[PDB]
Amino acid sequence: DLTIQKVESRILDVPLIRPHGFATTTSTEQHILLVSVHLENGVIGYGEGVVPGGPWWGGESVETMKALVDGYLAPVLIGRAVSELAGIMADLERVVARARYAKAAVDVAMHDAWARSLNVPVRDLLGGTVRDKVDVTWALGVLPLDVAVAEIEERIEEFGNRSFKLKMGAGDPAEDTRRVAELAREVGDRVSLRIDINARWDRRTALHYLPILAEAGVELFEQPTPADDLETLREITRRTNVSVMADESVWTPAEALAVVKAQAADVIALKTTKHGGLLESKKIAAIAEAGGLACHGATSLEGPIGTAASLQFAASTKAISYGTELFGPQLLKDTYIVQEFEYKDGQVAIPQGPGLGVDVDMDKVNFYTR
Amino acid sequence: DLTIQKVESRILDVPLIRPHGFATTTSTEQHILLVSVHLENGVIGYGEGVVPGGPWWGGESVETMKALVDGYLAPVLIGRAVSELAGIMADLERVVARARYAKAAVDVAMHDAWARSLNVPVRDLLGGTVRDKVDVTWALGVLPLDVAVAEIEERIEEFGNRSFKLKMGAGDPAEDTRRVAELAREVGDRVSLRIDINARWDRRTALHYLPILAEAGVELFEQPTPADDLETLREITRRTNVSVMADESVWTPAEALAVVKAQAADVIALKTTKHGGLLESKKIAAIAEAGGLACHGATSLEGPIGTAASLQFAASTKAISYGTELFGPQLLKDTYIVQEFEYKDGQVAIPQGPGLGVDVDMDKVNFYTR
Ligand SMILES: [Mg+2]
Ligand SMILES: [Mg+2]
Repeated sequence: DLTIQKVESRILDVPLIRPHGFATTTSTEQHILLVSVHLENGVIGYGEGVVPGGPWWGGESVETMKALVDGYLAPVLIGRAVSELAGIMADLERVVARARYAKAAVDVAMHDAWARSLNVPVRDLLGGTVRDKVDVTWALGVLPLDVAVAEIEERIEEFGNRSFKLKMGAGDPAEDTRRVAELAREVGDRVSLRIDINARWDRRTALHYLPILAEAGVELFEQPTPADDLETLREITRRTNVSVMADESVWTPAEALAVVKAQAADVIALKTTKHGGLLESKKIAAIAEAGGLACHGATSLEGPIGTAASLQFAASTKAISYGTELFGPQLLKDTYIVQEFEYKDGQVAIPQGPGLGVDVDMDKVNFYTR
Repeated sequence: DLTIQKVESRILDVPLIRPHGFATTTSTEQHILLVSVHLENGVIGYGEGVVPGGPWWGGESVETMKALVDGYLAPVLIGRAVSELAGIMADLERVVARARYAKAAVDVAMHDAWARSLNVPVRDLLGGTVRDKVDVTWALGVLPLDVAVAEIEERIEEFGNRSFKLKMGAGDPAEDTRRVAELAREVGDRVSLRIDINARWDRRTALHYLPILAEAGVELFEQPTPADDLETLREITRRTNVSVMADESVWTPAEALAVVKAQAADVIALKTTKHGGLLESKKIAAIAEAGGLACHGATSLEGPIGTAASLQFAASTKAISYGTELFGPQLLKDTYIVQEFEYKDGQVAIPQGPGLGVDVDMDKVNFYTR
């Protein structure tokens, strides 16, 4: 009855309102692998296979995830009750190692299908509610000084964001630094400024310039250097006294443990997609919390479905103690979720209702399908 | 509707079939604090606040737990929806630090009441099911060589336990070692033997006598020394090459992390009661698993309700990778649960049905109620 009859995966290409530039690429649209789990009782659960723009972030892409979901992961679920969630996730490991991003979609789809079948929010399968609204940090892709300052002013006045994250890593380090430092002198008094270089600066470059950003008021350095170099993340804090947030360095529980042991970061960017599901995400939080490391409700620039899965997680996870950056839906020029999220006064309310708390619009899903 | 209207706690004194001897005390009965969460919709949930025999183990007793449950934890629940489980557990921390055994009762009770209202097993609020039966190690309290050998032989034939745990710590260490050493030469071949001294041997004594039990075939040394001394746990494994299981050393996630950093134990005695609830237990499991440490579904000698809770935890947690010792109920002269656990072939099946999958027989509850 609660059996899984079928699992489908659709690649969706949705355009962004503005070009979102990273250290080495620029997105004009997000690619989302919308995965669905179809249960015998007719209910359909949805999950997202999504990374920030492309495989430049970590090696997985919508194409890569569909090949894995379709050809290896999905076939494991078929013929089993969705109420075997934990056991199925464990069996996925036997057919596909790593590939957490692909797995996260299967996990979320199963949670949705199950929570709707039981007629409850997805968070009630994750411990209940701790909060009904979270803070949201607004991230700006790489933008010229004037454009950035302008976008911050607009955001402050229209959405109330009290914190902003500035992506870096494109072009010359000395100029990139100047760009951010200057922007900090014009905004650092009204809001909390953080940066993120997506591991595209080498250790020497980070240790040389980050001090300049620290003096300018930047309060948080997200993954400025390579994911594997935990000693360097620790060293940049030693020399600048400003917190570091690990992102590409932490995908798995084992990697969260490694950061704890290396005292490599004050904060961990927790993303339900990158960790390979809501179950894995709970593990990241447990480890971080035990080592005294704060967790941020981070985003892989998920669409409405993915963002809703992450908000349900934040709603039930006390260890998400450093707000979030779950603004994905806002970056999209259009959606496919029927309902709308409520972003006001620097926050966003948790989606009330069964499943993720938001339903898909099959017309728009079909419209944006590749 | 899901509103917690009332929370009650009763001390239950249930007789044991045989006296259970520990390192410094001998129990003729087990004390259990039965906590019930009463919801608006009329559904009631139960959880056990229980320690092995008494306060000698860790400072908490049925009396201490009742004082805290009735006078501090309970008031926090009243007027709130049980669907706020996680947030309620966080707020308990504001009025009572530590006291994990007392808190575990509140956590299990809410999960029971909550799962019943949604008409699902408790495991369904913890990820679903990975297994439906678990191995069971049978523990023998302190007993003369003959009485011990006899029991093991008997259990093997009647219930088929394939592993046995021998309690130590009473009287002379040398004699104690000889006692176990000899029992090993008579049974060690057929089954897996483990010991537990409940932290009642000092470092020097453990390092001196444990090699003898190692040479005699004992495969696991459970907490033979003080909870605080992790380096000693590490050192006994270094000199004997036999795995250690941390029990009194690990109650909280931070303590589990400390054991990981100290490489102090190969296995962690995971008890839903000692950890302060099902939520906390999940955390223990996540940290252990990330560090490669195995988890044993251990027991605080809970009654049928507690054991059911721990069985639901084991059904949903792949991290429980070293069997369990959830034989608690079998030690009681009688029970207050209507149904009965299915023991056979050295295992026990996970109870099916809503809540803990086991209903309390109020008539028997009232009969053993102090
Ligand atoms: Mg990042
Ligand atoms: Mg023990």
